[PDB]
Parts: sequence; structure tokens; C-alpha cells
Amino acid sequence: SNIIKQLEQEQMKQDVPSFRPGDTVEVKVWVVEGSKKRLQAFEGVVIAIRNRGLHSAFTVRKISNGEGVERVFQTHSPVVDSISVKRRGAVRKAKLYYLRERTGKAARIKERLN
RNA sequence: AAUACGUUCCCGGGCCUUGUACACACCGCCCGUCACACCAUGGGAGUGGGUUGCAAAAGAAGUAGGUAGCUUAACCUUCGG
Ligand SMILES: [Mg+2]
Ligand SMILES: [Mg+2]
Repeated sequence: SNIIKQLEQEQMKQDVPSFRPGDTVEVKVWVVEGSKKRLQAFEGVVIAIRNRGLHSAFTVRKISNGEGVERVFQTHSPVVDSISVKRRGAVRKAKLYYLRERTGKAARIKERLN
């Protein structure tokens, strides 16, 4: 516990920016592209956050080619290179699972602006 | 030797006439089922395409309308905007 807490926080990123459910987020991820290693962008809406120290995670949801793609990131993974908020969204819930039944015009999210 | 009134009836034939779908001409012509082969076609549980009405759903780009957020060399500035 202390031992574990101590093992876990020496592995934790220090500069995770603040973001919240409904925000539009761009995550830059390290990938091996054939024989290259590059950053690849993945942009979408944060529909779920799991706050849990080192095991923190978050689910980003986007539309590719008419169909939805959801990516669960482990926030502290070295695979995740950076996170940046592209727009601040206004929602009430913590978990936006209802957006999965919505498409295009129905799935929009107002801007927070404050 | 017998017998013949007579021509209604049988058979062959002649002339006039009539009907005919016959003309290798009534031993003529021709009809439908049935059997076999071929052709095209209708119906047929269905199978696969084209086009189309109605009722809704969808909403890329563009253009126009609105505009709190962000941003801005030329004009105004009392230099803050
Ligand atoms: Mg006679
Ligand atoms: Mg037929």
C-alpha cells in the first residue's frame, strides 16, 4: 500500500493537463509504422474518465467513416505522448455513454465558455 | 314354241336441269381427338434486375442568415482600445 503507493507515484506523469468529460481532446500516441516510429493523432470526445492514480484512464470517442471508434487510454502509459484540449464541452454527467445512440447533429455538445 | 298391258321398281346408258367446299374430277375432297418431332406464346409457388408513389429518417461541401468564444497588417484612436 505505502509500498505500492510509492511504486506507483514514481511512475506517474507530472504534467497531465486538466480535461473533463465532454471536452474535445487530441491525444498524440507513439506508434510503430511498419519500420518507422512516429506520433499519430487521435482526436475525439472524452466520454469517460477513470481517476485511479497510476491506473487512471479515459475513453475518447470519434467518428471514422460513418462509424464510431472508441479508444481507452491508460493516462500514464509512455505510449501516450501528450494530451491537449481542443474545445471545452458542457455536460452534466461524468459518463457520456448516451452519445453512443446519437449521431451527427444529435451528438453535438455545447461549449463551456467560462 | 310361249309372251310383252306397260315403264312404278332393279341394272347400264342418252338428252335437259339443279346443288357442289369435287378438277389425277366420289376409288374425289375433308374434320377432330390420339401418337411422335420441332417452333413461338399464355398461365404458374416463385427467382433476379430496372424505374417509381407515399410516409418518415439522414445532412458532406457550398452559399446565405444569426453570432456570446477565439483571432486580426491597411481605416479611426484620447494609444487604453
Ligand atoms: Mg337410271
Ligand atoms: Mg411465362
